Amino acid sequence: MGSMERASLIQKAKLAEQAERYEDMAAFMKGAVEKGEELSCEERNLLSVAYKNVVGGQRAAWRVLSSIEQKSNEEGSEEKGPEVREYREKVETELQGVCDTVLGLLDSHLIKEAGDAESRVFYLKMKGDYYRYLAEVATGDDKKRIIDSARSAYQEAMDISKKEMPPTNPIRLGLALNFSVFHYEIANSPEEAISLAKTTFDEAMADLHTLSEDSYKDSTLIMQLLRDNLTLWT
Amino acid sequence: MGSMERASLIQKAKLAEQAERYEDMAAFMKGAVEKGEELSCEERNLLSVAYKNVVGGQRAAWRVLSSIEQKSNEEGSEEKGPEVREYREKVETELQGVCDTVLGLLDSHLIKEAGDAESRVFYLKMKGDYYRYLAEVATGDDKKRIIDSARSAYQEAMDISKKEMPPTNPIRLGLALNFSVFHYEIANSPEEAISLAKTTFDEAMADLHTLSEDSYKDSTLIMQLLRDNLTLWT
Amino acid sequence: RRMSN
Amino acid sequence: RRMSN
Ligand SMILES: [Ca+2]
Ligand SMILES: [Ca+2]
Repeated sequence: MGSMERASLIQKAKLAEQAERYEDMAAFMKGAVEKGEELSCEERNLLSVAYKNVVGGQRAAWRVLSSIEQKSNEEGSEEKGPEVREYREKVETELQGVCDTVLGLLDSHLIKEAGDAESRVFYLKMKGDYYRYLAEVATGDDKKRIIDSARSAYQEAMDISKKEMPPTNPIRLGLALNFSVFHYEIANSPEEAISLAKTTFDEAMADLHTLSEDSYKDSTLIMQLLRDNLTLWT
Repeated sequence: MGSMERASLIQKAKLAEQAERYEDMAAFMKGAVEKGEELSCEERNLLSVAYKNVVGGQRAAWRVLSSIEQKSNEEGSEEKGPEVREYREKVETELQGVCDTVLGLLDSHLIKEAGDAESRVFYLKMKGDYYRYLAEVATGDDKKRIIDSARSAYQEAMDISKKEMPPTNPIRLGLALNFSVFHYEIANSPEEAISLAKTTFDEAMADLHTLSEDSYKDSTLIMQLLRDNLTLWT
Repeated sequence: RRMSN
Repeated sequence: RRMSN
């Protein structure tokens, strides 16, 4: 993408979103990042949407194959060869490559050039998310360091967002939702997850009165995700 | 795929279907075809499903982008650069590559080694389908020859199926449905399309009484597609 | 949209 | 399935 203009890459990423071609969208946004300039709010959201749909497809595939593999590893299952394991490993390697790509973009050099609280919290939330995606498939030795990388990114984002953003900010709400999911699914801390979700919901509820109608809609939509997770876990 | 076993390629194609990873499924089935052996009914269906989902995604993307392009080419539209046209052309080229791959598989050497009526009609139906997909995006000079390639494949399949298969065979029904769609959308012959659909529906209806319950279900499901197209076009 | 197979 | 963003 080094020969295409930055504006053209953004425009084509938008076209790809409209056509539901998220691999193309991700490659376009990667080229845009590689142009070296800081991203706007809209461009950050495009990058996140693109890589989120790519990894989402790969993670769903991984879960399907992992469940097939673990049923093939039960008592009474007929030996089928190494095919399921090999294909699960291939999908896993591809997922890991996508996460490594995102984290390399964040490290060179999105995070270190983000001074504003909104952009920095956004990038650290992404970092925590993609280390969490790596942690979902990790099995040995580096597992604990991957988990702590996710925890560290999430924690720094939480600190900055508590200091510099209102409790109704959608980025803060989504960050708290994802950090609670990390606590529940990854860190084996369901009480921390529930506590975080209820505290975030309540403090945003208390400040809903300051918001305009559209900001109100934006914040309540994510508070509903928090309430969904709470209803599932309680 | 030249180093993986044929049985392994089939098994992994099934796993990919379960994981909705249709590009992987297509590559696996291509390797299986490339092994040089004739395909069973189930393997033919796997190949068709894989490449059908791949091209289906690419065709939907193409339609979205083509509609955006033709709205950008109207009176009162602001000039946006060559980005929409370039991206539409890229998606188009990728689609054309997938169709060329399928047709090359059919030509080397699936069709010439298919003696049975069922397998031969299946392969010729595929050939007509993928030339029709090429015709949907063609614009100059080779357009009429592509259209005639589709027509020829469809016609030979129709002749063989009328001679060698009962009117309730699902492959014959699907072939007639697709040939009618060709007449309506590609060959600018809506009366031929309607005639073909109603004739196919009626002759299958007349023979429903010979079928078992499950064959009855299989045939009626595609007759319902014929009735849907008829209701849309009348 | 019309049906195909 | 639990919600994430
Ligand atoms: Ca800066
Ligand atoms: Ca033969």
